[PDB]
Amino acid sequence: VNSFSGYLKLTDNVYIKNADIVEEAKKVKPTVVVNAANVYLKHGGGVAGALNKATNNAMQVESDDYIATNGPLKVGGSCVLSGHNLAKHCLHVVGPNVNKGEDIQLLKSAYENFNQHEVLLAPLLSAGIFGADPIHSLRVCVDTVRTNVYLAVFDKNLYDKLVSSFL
Ligand SMILES: C[C@H]1CN(C(=O)c2cccc3[nH]c(=O)oc23)C[C@@H]1C(=O)O
Repeated sequence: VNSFSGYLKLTDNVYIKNADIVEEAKKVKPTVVVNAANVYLKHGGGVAGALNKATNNAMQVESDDYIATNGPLKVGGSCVLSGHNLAKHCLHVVGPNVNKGEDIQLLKSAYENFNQHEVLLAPLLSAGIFGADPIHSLRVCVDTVRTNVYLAVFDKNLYDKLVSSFL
C-alpha cells in the first residue's frame, strides 16, 4: 500500500492521473519524482522549470554543481539528485527532444532508467515541449517500465485522450 490517490490503473504497474506534478509531489513526498530534464540540467520550462521553481531554484543550483563536476548527461540517460522539498530524490531523465531532432527510439532507453526505482511519480517523457506524441510516450512507458509508476498529466484534455485511446 502506498499514498498515491485518485489514479486510474492502466496495467499491473502503471497508473495515471490528471494532476500537476508539482502539487502531487508536495502532497505525497514520494521517494522519487522524475524530472523531464535536458542534458545540461537547465531547468528553464516545462516540467523542469516548474519543479525547479517550486524548489526556489535550489534544484538548479545543485544541478549546476553536478554538471560542473560530471559534464552533460546523455540523451536517454539520467542522474539521481536531491528531491529538495518535493521528494526524497529527483531522478533527472533525458528523453529525446523532437524539437532538437533527437532519435525517438531513445525514448525506450530513457524509460529504462525508471526500472532502477521501485516506485516513482513521473511525467510522460518527451511530451509537452519535448515535442513527442504523448500517446506514444505512454505506450513506450507501459511496454518498458516494470516498476510501479504514477504518471501525472497536467492537461485534462490530454489526460482524457490518453485514457480513452489506451489499448
Ligand atoms: C507537458 C508537461 C509540461 N508541464 C509544465 O510545464 C508544468 C507542470 C507542473 C506545474 C506547472 N506550472 C506551470 O506553469 O507549468 C507547469 C507539465 C506537462 C505534463 O507533464 O503533463
